[PDB]
Amino acid sequence: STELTVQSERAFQKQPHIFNNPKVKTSKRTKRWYKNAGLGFKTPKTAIEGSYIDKKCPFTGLVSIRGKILTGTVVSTKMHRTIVIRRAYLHYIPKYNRYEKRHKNVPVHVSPAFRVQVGDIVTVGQCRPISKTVRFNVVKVSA
Amino acid sequence: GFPMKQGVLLPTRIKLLLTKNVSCYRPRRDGERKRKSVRGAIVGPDLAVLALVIVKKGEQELEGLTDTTVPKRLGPKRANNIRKFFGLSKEDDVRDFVIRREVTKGEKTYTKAPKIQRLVTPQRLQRKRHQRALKVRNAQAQREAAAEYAQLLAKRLSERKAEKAEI
Amino acid sequence: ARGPKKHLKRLAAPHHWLLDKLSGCYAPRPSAGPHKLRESLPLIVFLRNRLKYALNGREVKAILMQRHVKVDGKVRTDTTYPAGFMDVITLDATNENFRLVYDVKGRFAVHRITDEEASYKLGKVKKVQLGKKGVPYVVTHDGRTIRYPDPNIKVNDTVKIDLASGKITDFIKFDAGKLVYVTGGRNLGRIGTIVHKERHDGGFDLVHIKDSLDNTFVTRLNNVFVIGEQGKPYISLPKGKGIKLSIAEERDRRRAQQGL
Amino acid sequence: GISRDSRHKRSATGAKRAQFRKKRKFELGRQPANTKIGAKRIHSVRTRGGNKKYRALRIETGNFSWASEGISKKTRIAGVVYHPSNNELVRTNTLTKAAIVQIDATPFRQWFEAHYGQTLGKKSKNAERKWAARAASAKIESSVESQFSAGRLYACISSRPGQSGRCDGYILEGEELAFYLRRLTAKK
Amino acid sequence: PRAPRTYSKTYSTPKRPYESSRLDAELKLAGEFGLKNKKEIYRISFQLSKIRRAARDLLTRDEKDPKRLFEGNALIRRLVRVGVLSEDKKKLDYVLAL
RNA sequence: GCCCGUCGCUAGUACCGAUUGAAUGGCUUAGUGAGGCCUCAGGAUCUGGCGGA
RNA sequence: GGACUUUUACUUUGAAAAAAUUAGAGUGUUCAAAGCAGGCGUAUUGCUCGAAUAUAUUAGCAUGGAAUAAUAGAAUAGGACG
RNA sequence: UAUCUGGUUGAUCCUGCCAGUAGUCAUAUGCUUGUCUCAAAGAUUAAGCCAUGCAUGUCUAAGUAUAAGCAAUUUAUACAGUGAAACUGCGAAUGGCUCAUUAAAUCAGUUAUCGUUUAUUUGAUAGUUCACAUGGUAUAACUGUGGUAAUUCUAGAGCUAAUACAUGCUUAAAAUCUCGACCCUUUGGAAGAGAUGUAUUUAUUAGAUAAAAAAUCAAUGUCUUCGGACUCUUUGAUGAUUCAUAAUAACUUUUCGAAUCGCAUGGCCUUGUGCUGGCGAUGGUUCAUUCAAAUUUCUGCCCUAUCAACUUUCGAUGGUAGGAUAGUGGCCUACCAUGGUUUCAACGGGUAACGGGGAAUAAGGGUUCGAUUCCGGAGAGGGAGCCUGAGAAACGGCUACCA
Ligand SMILES: [Mg+2]
Ligand SMILES: [Mg+2]
Ligand SMILES: [Mg+2]
Ligand SMILES: [Mg+2]
Ligand SMILES: [Mg+2]
Ligand SMILES: [Mg+2]
Ligand SMILES: [Mg+2]
Ligand SMILES: [Mg+2]
Ligand SMILES: [Mg+2]
Ligand SMILES: [Mg+2]
Ligand SMILES: [Mg+2]
Ligand SMILES: [Mg+2]
Ligand SMILES: [Mg+2]
Ligand SMILES: [Mg+2]
Ligand SMILES: [Mg+2]
Ligand SMILES: [Mg+2]
Ligand SMILES: [Mg+2]
Ligand SMILES: [Mg+2]
Ligand SMILES: [Mg+2]
Ligand SMILES: [Mg+2]
Ligand SMILES: [Mg+2]
Ligand SMILES: [Mg+2]
Ligand SMILES: [Mg+2]
Ligand SMILES: [Mg+2]
Ligand SMILES: [Mg+2]
Ligand SMILES: [Mg+2]
Ligand SMILES: [Mg+2]
Ligand SMILES: [Mg+2]
Ligand SMILES: [Mg+2]
Ligand SMILES: [Mg+2]
Ligand SMILES: [Mg+2]
Ligand SMILES: [Mg+2]
Ligand SMILES: [Mg+2]
Ligand SMILES: [Mg+2]
Ligand SMILES: [Mg+2]
Ligand SMILES: [Mg+2]
Ligand SMILES: [Mg+2]
Ligand SMILES: [Mg+2]
Repeated sequence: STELTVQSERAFQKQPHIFNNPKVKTSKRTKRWYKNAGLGFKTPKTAIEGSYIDKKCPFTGLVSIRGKILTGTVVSTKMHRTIVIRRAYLHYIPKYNRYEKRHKNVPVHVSPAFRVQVGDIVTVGQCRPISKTVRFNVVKVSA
Repeated sequence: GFPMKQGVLLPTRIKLLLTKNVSCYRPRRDGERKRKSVRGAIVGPDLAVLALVIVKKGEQELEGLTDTTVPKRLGPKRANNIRKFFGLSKEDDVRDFVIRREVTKGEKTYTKAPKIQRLVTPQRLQRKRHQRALKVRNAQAQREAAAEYAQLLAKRLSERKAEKAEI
Repeated sequence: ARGPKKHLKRLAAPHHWLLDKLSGCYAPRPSAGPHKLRESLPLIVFLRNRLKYALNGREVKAILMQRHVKVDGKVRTDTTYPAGFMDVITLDATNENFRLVYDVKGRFAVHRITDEEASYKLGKVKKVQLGKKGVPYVVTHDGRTIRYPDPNIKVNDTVKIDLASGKITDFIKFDAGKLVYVTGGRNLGRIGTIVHKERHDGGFDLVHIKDSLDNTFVTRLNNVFVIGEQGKPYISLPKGKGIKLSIAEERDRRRAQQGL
Repeated sequence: GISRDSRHKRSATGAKRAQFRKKRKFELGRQPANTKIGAKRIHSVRTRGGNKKYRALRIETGNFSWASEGISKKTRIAGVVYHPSNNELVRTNTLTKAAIVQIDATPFRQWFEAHYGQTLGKKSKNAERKWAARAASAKIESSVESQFSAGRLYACISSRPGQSGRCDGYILEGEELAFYLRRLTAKK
Repeated sequence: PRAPRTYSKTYSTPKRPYESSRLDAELKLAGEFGLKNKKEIYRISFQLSKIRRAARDLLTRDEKDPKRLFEGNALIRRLVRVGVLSEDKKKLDYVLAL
C-alpha cells in the first residue's frame, strides 16, 4: 500500500541510523538499507527499488523472522498495511472417527513491497509482536 | 504518654505515617512504615511532662545539676579521633594515648581498653603492597598472553600464504 | 510464583538419579553452577547413593567439610553442588579419581580412572564470539570460558582442558566420522562416530549416529558430543561402551553367567 | 498503579474478559516525566532489579551533534517549535524524543571559525595551512547557513529524557529540514 | 507431600451371585484344599484370568514378535518356576488352559 | 363386560396472580471520594559566595 | 554458494519426549499388597548383578511412500522451451 | 474380561420401560469386630467466624565488642580468650494450606526473545581515578532523667564502633590523534602543549566476501629508482540483523576502578621503622554459566439459540509519533483511518469449573469422575494501593476503604 505518498505523516519518515549526506554529490539521494531475512526468501526487488519506509517490513525494516512459518489464504485487504488470512484445517473427532472443517483468521503485517488481493495464497513468518493482534509478517506470495 | 515531634505546629494530637530516620518510630521490618499518633510541638496544659535543656546558667546553683557532673561513658576509639580528642600530632603513637579502664573482680585489678580501629600497621601496609603489586603482575601477564595469540595467527597466515604458494 | 523455588519434592527429581520413592518426602535440590539442573548430579547423591560412602545426609556434610573431595580442581564443598557430565571427582583420601559418564540406560555411573587421566577433561563448545576489547572466547558444556582460542575452534567441537590452568590443548571437531557420545533423550549413552548432519535451517539440526555394531539411530545436534576418532576415544569409556544391548540380549547374557 | 497488561483490552473478537490474577508489579507502568526547559532537575527511579533510570525534569542544556560535520557540542536548549505527537507539547515547550528544538548555535560556529573559519554568514602561519587544506568543504547549505544569523539552530531530539536523564539531539539538515520547514511555515 | 504408597486388591467376584452350579463346585474345591473363605478361590480365579488375558493378548501378535517372545518365555519360565504348568507345555499355547 | 366427562371429599405437585412484591451475587452510568505513589510548592533544623538534605 | 521451487489431506519410521500411575522384566518382602531391593566369599578389613522395556495416540518437528481424495496449470495464447 | 432374569395376555410373539444383578481411590450411615502389614482423613455445606499456644530466623580463623560481662591466663599497656545486648549482612518471594474466582482464561504438548529482567552458583575480566605511614561525623546497644490504663510505644540528655553512612590519592610502557613557539617558501617539517581506563547519552563510521577489471573529481597514506608506482595485504557468528566487537566528536548533579578482615610471618642491604613477600575471606565493574522470571507461536475446553449478531460510552481493528515498561505491544496518549469476530456458532448465558499427570467401569468402540500426595495457576475475610528488594502488587509486610 501507502499509495504514492512518501512523507505523509506529521513526523519525518527515515530509516534509523541511515545517513544521507548533503555535502557530497550523489546519484541515489537516499542511502538505502536492506537485508535478506533468510530461509530462502528472496528480498523482492520492489523492496530495494522502493520509495516507501516501513519499520515493520521484514526486508527494509527492523524486524526479524523467527519461529513458525505458515501459509494461508488472504481474506481481508481492508485494513491499511495489514491483512487477515483464513488458515483452514480439519479436526479429527476420535469417537466418530471422522473430521470437521474448522478455520482460524490470523492477522499479519504486509510490507508495501508486496501487492496483494483477496484469495491469494501467501506465506508469512512469525515475528516479534508488532501490534495487539498481528504476530506474523508476509514473506512470499505463492499466488 | 504520646511523645511530641518537632516541626508540627500543633497544640493537639494527630496521626501520621512514619518511616526510617523519623522521630517516635523504630521500624520492625525493611521498608516498614506504620501510622502512629503524635503530640504537637506547641506546649499545652495537657502535657504531663515537659523536656528542656539548659543553654545559660542562672544566678543560684540548682539542686543537683550545676553542682553535679557525670563523665562520658566511652572514649575515642578511632585513631584519628583520639588524635583530635587530645589535639595530637599525626606521629605521636596513639596506642599509648588510648585511655584504659581500670576495673576489678576482687584483687583482679585489670585494665581493659578498646581495639582502636583504622590504625596504620605493618599488616595493613603488607596488604596494600600485595594488592598494588598483584594488579600490575596480571596487567602484563595478560599482555604477554595476548601477544602469544597474536603470534598464533601471525603464523597461521603462514599456511594462508603457503597453501596459496603451494597450490 | 514470587521468586526462586529452593525446594525439590520427590518424584520431581531426575529419574537417572535413582532415588528410592519412600525415603521421606523431598529430594536434594541441585544448586546453581556449571551444569543444568535436570542435566546434573549432586555430591550428596554421589557420596550417598552411588558410592554408599555416607549413610545419612548429615554425614555427607561432615565428609565434605574436611576438604576430602575436589572436582575438576578445587574442593567444592557445596553438598548440593551440580556436578555434571564429564566432571572429574578426585578424592584426597583413598587415592580415587572419577569421571562422570553415563550408561546406555541413561544414568550416571561410577567410573574410576587413573591419577594421570584425572588431570584433564573435555567439553563441547556451545558458544564462540568476540568480547572485551576484541578478545574472542569460548564457552562450552562445562560452564567455563576460555580466552584466546585457536581461530579454527568453531562451535559444537570438543576440547581438552589442562585443569591445572585454564587453556585448552587439543580441540576435536564436528566433522563426518568422529567419535560421539549421545547426551539427550534416552538414546543417551549410545556411541557411534558420525553418520551425517541434517542442517534444517531455522533450528534443530539432526545428527545421524551409527554405533560400532552396525546399528543406526538419530538425535538432535545439541545432544551429540564428539569425543574423537573411530575406535580412538579421548577418555576412558565405561563398561559396555554404549552399544544399546536389547532387552532380550541383556537378559540372555544375564542368564549366561549362570553358575557360581 | 498502571498496568501494561492485556487482561483488560477485551479480545479481538469483542468478547469481554473477566478479571483473573489481579495486578502484579512486573506488569507495572509509571507516570511520564513531561520534561520542560531550564533549571536541570533529575530524579533517580528504581526500575526492575536496581537499574536506576533517570527521570529528567526541567532540563536546559543538551549535547547536540552536527552530523554532516561529525562533531558534537553541548549547547543550551532554547525552545520547542514542533512535535508530531501533540501540538500541546510544543505549546507547553515540553521535552520528549522526536521533539524539534532550537539551540544556542554559537558553539557550532565558534568551532567552524576555529575550523576553516571562512566567515560563514553575511592569521597564524600554522592555521592557514589547515584552512587551505580544508577549503572546498566549507559551503554547506542555503538552508542551514541562514539560521546562524538568527543565532538559533533547528535540531531534533534523539534521546529519551524521561528515561536516560540526558536530552541529546542532532542538527537538522537536507530533506529532513525541508520537511520541517514546510511544516512550520505552511502551519503558521 | 510424600510419595503415595501403592496398593491393589487381589480378588474379583462372579457377576451372577446365585449360580448354584458354580457355588457347589466352589464349595467342594474349598472343602478339598482346606480353604476357609470362598474368596481364596475367587482370588485364584482373579490371577488366573489376569495371566490368561496377558497371554491371549500376545497370542494374536505376529508369531515371534520381539516383546511377545521376551514376555512369553518369561511367563512360562516363572510358571514352571513355581510348578503349575508342565514342562511339556512350555510354548504358551497351553497357558490359556491352566 | 368394558368405558367417558362435568359434579363432590382427602392429599400432593407445579403453574397464573394485586403487592411497580421480596432476597442473594456479577457487572455498570452519574455523584461524592479515602489512601499510597508521581509532581508544583513549603522550610521545624542542619549543615554543605551559592547549592544539598 | 548461487539461481527457483503449485498448493493439500493420508500412511511409514524416527526424534522430542518428568516422575509416580498403568502394562510389564528381575529379585523369593517368611506369603501377599508392597519395596527396589539384592545376591555372593576368604563373612580378617570384599566380591558382585541391578534399578529394564513399553506407553503420548490429537498438534508441532524430521523422514520414506505417490494408491486414495482434493487444488493449480495452455483457449482472445498475455502459453512453453532458446 | 463378548451371558442376562422377574413384571403388560385366558394364552402368544413383539415394542418398551420398570425392577432385578455386578463393580466404584465413592461418600454417608446401620449392625458386628480378634492379629500382621499398609494408613487417607473438615474437599462437598460456609474462600463461613476463630480463644490460646506454636509455625522464621541466622555467625565463620576471617565486618563491628572498653558488657561498669564470664573466664583468667599468658609474650601481648592499643585489640587478642568466651561472649549477652546492638549495629552490619543475608533470609523472611522457598515452604506449607485451600480451590473461591477463572470457559480461549488457566492448563497441555509444541514454539519465540534477532523482544527483556535475572540475587545467587560457577568461569572469566580492571597499571589509566591528579593525608597513602590510610582522610569525615552521626548513631544503636550502654548510662541516666521520663511519660502512658494499656502493645515488640517510646521522648529528652550524655558517649563510642564499621565491609553501616559519607568520601577521596594511586601505576610502566607504548602508540594514535589534536593544537602548534620557531623556519621558508618548498615535495613542505619541527621542538613540546593537551588529550585519550571503564560505565551512561547522542550522532557518525567499520563490521567485507555472488566471478572479474579500469578512468576520474575531492581530500590523502607507506616505500622513491622523484618518469612514478602504490606492491601479497585483513577478517568472527547466525537461516537471518544496525549482531558480537571496534573506531571517531562530544555528553554525565559521573557507575565501577578494595581506605575491608583471618592465619601465619619471612626474606633482603646501601640497616632507612626502607623496600619487600605466603596461604584465603569479604567485596567489586563487565561478559559468560546456572537457578530463574516475564512475556510468546501452533493446535486442543463442559452445557446452552427460550443467546444471532457482537466489538468503539470511555480502544474497538490498524497506521504514525511519543510516553511508560526490564523490555515487544493500543500497554497508554496525540493525530489519522475504519477496521476486527461470527452458522466452520461469534457475542451472551450457565457451570453444585481451577487445568493437567490421572481415577472408575474390563469384548471392543465408549461412558463417567479428578477439591485432594506430582506439575502448572490463583488466593490469603472482600477490594485497591504500596515500602523493602535481586525477586512480592507479599498479606503469619505496611497504608486506605467495606464487612
Ligand atoms: Mg551504517
Ligand atoms: Mg484503516
Ligand atoms: Mg578496620
Ligand atoms: Mg541445595
Ligand atoms: Mg416498595
Ligand atoms: Mg507526574
Ligand atoms: Mg401383573
Ligand atoms: Mg396374567
Ligand atoms: Mg379365560
Ligand atoms: Mg436398575
Ligand atoms: Mg483436603
Ligand atoms: Mg471449606
Ligand atoms: Mg573482651
Ligand atoms: Mg590481655
Ligand atoms: Mg509457595
Ligand atoms: Mg501464563
Ligand atoms: Mg551529620
Ligand atoms: Mg564477517
Ligand atoms: Mg554499515
Ligand atoms: Mg551494537
Ligand atoms: Mg621484618
Ligand atoms: Mg433461559
Ligand atoms: Mg436466524
Ligand atoms: Mg501504534
Ligand atoms: Mg465504525
Ligand atoms: Mg451451536
Ligand atoms: Mg468453583
Ligand atoms: Mg450409557
Ligand atoms: Mg486437580
Ligand atoms: Mg474437571
Ligand atoms: Mg468445591
Ligand atoms: Mg500445588
Ligand atoms: Mg499471592
Ligand atoms: Mg476464613
Ligand atoms: Mg466487589
Ligand atoms: Mg495482599
Ligand atoms: Mg496465618
Ligand atoms: Mg506466606
